[PDB]
Amino acid sequence: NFLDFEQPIAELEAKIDSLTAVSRQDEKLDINIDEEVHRLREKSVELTRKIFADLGAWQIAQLARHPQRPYTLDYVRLAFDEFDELAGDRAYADDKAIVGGIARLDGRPVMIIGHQKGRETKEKIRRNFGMPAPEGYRKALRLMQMAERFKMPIITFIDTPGAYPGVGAEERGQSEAIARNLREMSRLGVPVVCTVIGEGGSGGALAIGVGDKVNMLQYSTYSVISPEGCASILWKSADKAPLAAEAMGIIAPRLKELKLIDSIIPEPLGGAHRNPEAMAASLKAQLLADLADLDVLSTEDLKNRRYQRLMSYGYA
Amino acid sequence: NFLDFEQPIAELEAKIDSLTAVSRQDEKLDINIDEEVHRLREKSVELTRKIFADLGAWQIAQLARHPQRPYTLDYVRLAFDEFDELAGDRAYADDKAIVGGIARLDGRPVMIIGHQKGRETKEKIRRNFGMPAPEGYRKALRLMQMAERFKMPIITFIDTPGAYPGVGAEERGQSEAIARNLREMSRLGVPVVCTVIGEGGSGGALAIGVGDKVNMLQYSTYSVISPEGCASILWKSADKAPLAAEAMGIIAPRLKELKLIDSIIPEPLGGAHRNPEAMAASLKAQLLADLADLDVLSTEDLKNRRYQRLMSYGYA
Amino acid sequence: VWTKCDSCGQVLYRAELERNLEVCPKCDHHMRMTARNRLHSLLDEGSLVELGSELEPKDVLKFRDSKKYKDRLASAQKETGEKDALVVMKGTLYGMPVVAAAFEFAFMGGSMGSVVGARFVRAVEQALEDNCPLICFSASGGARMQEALMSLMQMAKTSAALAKMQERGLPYISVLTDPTMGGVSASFAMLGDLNIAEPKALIGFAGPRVIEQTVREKLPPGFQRSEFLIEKGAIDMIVRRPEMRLKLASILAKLMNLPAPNP
Amino acid sequence: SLMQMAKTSAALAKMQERGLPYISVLTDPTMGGVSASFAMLGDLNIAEPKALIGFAG
Ligand SMILES: CC(=O)SCCNC(=O)CCNC(=O)[C@H](O)C(C)(C)COP(=O)(O)OP(=O)(O)OC[C@H]1O[C@@H](n2cnc3c(N)ncnc32)[C@H](O)[C@@H]1OP(=O)(O)O
Ligand SMILES: [Zn+2]
Repeated sequence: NFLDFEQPIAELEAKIDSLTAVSRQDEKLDINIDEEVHRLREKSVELTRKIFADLGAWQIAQLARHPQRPYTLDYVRLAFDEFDELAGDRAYADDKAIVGGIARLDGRPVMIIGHQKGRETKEKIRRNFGMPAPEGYRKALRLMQMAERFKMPIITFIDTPGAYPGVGAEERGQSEAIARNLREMSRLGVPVVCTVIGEGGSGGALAIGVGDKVNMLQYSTYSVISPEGCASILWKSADKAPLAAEAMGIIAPRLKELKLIDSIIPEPLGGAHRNPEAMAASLKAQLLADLADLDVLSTEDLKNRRYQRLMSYGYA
Repeated sequence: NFLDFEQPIAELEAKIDSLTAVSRQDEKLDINIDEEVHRLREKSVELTRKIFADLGAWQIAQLARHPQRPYTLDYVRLAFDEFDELAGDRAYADDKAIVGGIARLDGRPVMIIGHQKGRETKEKIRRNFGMPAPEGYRKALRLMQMAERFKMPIITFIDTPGAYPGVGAEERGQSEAIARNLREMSRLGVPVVCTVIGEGGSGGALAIGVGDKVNMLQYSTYSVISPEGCASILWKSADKAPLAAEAMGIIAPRLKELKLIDSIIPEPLGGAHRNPEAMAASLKAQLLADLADLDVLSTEDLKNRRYQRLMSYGYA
Repeated sequence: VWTKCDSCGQVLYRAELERNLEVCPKCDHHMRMTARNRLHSLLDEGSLVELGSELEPKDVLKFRDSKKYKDRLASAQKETGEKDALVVMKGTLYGMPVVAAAFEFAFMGGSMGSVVGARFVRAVEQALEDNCPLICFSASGGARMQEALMSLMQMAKTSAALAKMQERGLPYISVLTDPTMGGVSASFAMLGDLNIAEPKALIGFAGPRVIEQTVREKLPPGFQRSEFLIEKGAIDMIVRRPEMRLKLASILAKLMNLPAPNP
Repeated sequence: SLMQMAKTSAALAKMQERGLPYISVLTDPTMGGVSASFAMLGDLNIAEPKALIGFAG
């Protein structure tokens, strides 16, 4: 299900699939069909290149919510091996919105914490559409403490609308869970590398995003509040979301020049949905580079650098 | 409401009240009535002395459950000043069964954690009859960690039937709460003084009773399981509780000779319920004595002594 | 040589069941496994070294409820062949030195007594002096009632040993078998870094009967089972017994930064 | 604004490891990122009566 503005791209892909089926059906007209496929393949590449030349903030925000996109589990599958998933915060329940575990990154063992929106509607309602209850942030804190105990680096994926604003979730100290996560994550004695694949924000994303290195995909957003909410409160309307997205500056290049994130990971043409394998490979290379240049620093120097990075946020 | 075997004492007290009323009625016979009151007071004292000469294990257990007895709040009121009560584990709820706070012990600030059964039936059902949910042991751990942060000694009162065996309490990790309390309490860098006023055991009492100095009142019980349960499992009956109580050895002098507790605090004649003020004064003196010889030790030496004491439990 | 699975009422061939690690090949029901056999299956071949074999029950309380406690100890020792419930056996796991412990549920219900805590502390000390993971397979009905507080205080002692291990930074994986209730679930069984649990294992603090007596209602379906706990967060993961060895080896290799074990 | 939560929490961690107390008083209203950054992070969380405290409106 492509977005509204990607309909031409969808039509070309649909035509290619139809032609492939027709070619498999017959044998005496293979040459012409193959020639048309090659011509249409070149057309699709150029069309995707020209459309994406100038994308507004709202276009990027819509892309970050594309209902076909690699989530935390997909990245784990395509870039990590020997993944053992740990479930449970030990107090109330295990939140399916956050998936955590320990796996190997090119032999090196790492701890993986990130949100999981879910692919279909069943998983989407099972995982609360990637919105974690406080028992999810408590599980994340438990896993981070475990990783810091066994001298283990931590890798975090940030893809969630935000914290769940439910009655049950609010009774169990959502604010306390987020605050404890933020406080404890600045003292970890192991490097933390956080990426913002997909959509993140509202403060329920920063709860696992206080890291030594902050990365963001080219077409990913990271805001204090969803554009819809900002429009509703300030513009007094919900349809003026694109203006709010443009004004806030939720796009990766806008944040980079503010010294808020460390690097941007380029995505395959047409977004990370076209070639998830390439996106996973690029993310893995960036993670390896960040760990390579993070291990040189000592634990005390690493913590001091992290603290100084935090104190440099804002213009004051 | 005195126990079954203390009926003569109740009758004597009623007679004393009647004599007081009669004295208030008239004026020309006050001297003789006062003399009779004094004689009956001496009679009551001697009768209490002779009755308590030989009390069995079941008698002691019944005394420890007297429905008129100073609880944690009473001891705090009669031996501590400036008591500020802290409520909440920050996660699920604040358990009324455990009352915690920070107060002053002869000027010195201390942290107080203990169970509160409640006086009447309303408070008994509000406080779950002194049986704490896991959110009570989590509050206890939070308070103990706070006290250890601000170089503060910890005082614990152990008066509870045991952990609440409810469905809700079992779903929220009762075992995990108790285990975490036991593990964290052996590393505290501040002296911990634990007393076993009233009834404690089942492991939900040891969750706040791993201390440098363990004290117990003369008429208090401390067992791995209530005598009723031991009788039900082993004797195959519930009415044979006294035999189980005698066999287990749940009485303070019996436990002392096993090198399981450090000292026994003698109680006022007729139990701690007759004269709670004297009991509170004796407990305060014992606490001050225990703290006096614990402050000399360094933090590392205090922790080493605590660890070695734990490893000496049992014959193996 | 023809046993039966009670859960499904089959006629499983005994050797077939034994070579599958006491798991019914039909309904995958995890039945009783002796501590020594479990440790032999877990650890490598020819590297087993039992620890704390010099510790024996030494009843001092002279307990007598309906049978002499010494008679109970002798009967359990004759039936099971082990001095007390817990059995410690140092060994190697895929070339990785490790210390493992296993409960023996046939010894007075796997209750925790003084010798159990002493042997657990011996295992912890051995792991500490030679830095290596600790693995525990908890199968206990609670704390030994015939030892009174001398069993209750074993919770604090084992917890303190685990605290020392955590300070040193060593892993400690607690495998929760069926059943693990009472003072073992509340002291060191649920105190591990990863609380792995076997399928359909009765885990909790208080038994179902006392809970029913207090509530006087119907317990939720599948109460206190492993599958019910993992949804409540008390269990980190569920691992089948035939897959336990490799899963534990991989987990401990990842935690200790060792190379992955060869399958 | 969002990154200020991490900054304040890190400062509070620094003062906590020293042993200095930090009492947080919650007044009507204490919502949003303040409730999730340092308002709900003090050693004592004191709230005035009938104060609106939470994370989401
Ligand atoms: C307070 C404590 O910590 S001890 C209290 C007893 N335990 C509990 O309350 C928790 C669980 N309660 C139980 O009854 C069981 O452990 C359950 C629920 C797991 C049931 O498991 P079952 O298959 O029924 O095992 P069962 O209880 O029969 O145990 C087998 C044997 O161990 C004995 N046993 C088990 N735990 C203990 C113990 N703590 N002390 C003494 N004996 C014990 C039983 O008496 C029984 O002996 P028997 O068969 O010769 O009569
Ligand atoms: Zn079967």
